[PDB]
Amino acid sequence: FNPFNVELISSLLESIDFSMYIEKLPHCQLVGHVKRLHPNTHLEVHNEKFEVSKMIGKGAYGSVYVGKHLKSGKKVALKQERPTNYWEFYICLEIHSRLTSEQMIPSYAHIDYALVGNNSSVYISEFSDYGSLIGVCNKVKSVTNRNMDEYVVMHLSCQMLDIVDHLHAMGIIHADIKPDNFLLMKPICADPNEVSLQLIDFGVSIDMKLFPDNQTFNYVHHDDLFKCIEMRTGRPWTYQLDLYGLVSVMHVLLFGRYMEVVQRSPSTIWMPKTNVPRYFQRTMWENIFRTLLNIRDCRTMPNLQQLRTQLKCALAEKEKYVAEAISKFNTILQ
Repeated sequence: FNPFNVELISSLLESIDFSMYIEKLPHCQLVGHVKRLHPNTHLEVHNEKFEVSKMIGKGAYGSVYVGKHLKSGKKVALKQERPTNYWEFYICLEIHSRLTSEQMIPSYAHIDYALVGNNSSVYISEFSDYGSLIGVCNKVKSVTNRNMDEYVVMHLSCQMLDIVDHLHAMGIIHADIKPDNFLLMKPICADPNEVSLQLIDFGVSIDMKLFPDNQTFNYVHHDDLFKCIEMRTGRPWTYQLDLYGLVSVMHVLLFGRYMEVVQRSPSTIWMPKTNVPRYFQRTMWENIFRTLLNIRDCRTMPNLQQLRTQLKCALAEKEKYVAEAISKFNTILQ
């Protein structure tokens, strides 16, 4: 089964009368034709006017621009895609419909406004002055000429685990977890539990609530870098795809390099090719990587909270150092 299938997606949205729903939402405007986003212009969704300022990214089937909601002063990201990505709007609506935790609401991108044309969509969400984890990771390395501090990475990993855990509890697989898809929304606090990260870009996410209990998938990313362990080994997967993505992000933060996964010869166990330095919290990181990469079946996922506990315990051994490291990290962010 391939859960990214365009015709399946159309079928699913039609099965729940999605168009009839979004036609009623005051923050969604249906239009005939959506203009291509262009720098230094303005855009309206109903009564709300936005400055469209600068290009962030521009691909074959869309672009991202930074702008501002004039009334609020709120800096926004404008994401344009062709053809219209109704599915992304659906996932985001469902996430915010299923949330209960006050703690977790800022942890997921919210589509503030939607302009939906025959040809393309534009989704408006919050812009971060600090950028994605990629941008932060690279800025830190640029300034310090060192990798991100191990304990700062533990703190961020604990947060990412909490965000993914709550997402999976809602029956949603993000399906494209990478350092680009966590934004840092505000500086870190010394308390591992307040979230400063936000997961974004639900454009290819999977809603498990639309499938039977016990549904699995066996679609395989052709690209080997994005192949999760099950895809490499002729096996079904569900939530493992995100847990693989999670490790890949932890790997980039820790090492400044992208993750390559191999079997730990002569075991059948998959681990990153990179050896965790002995002076790191080696046993802990190896536990985390092994647990998240090597899952028996789709019936039971590893306990992500137990992993958070492991990280908190390590953070607790050096409270003074960690506060200093966080302080230094936040200063680099300014």
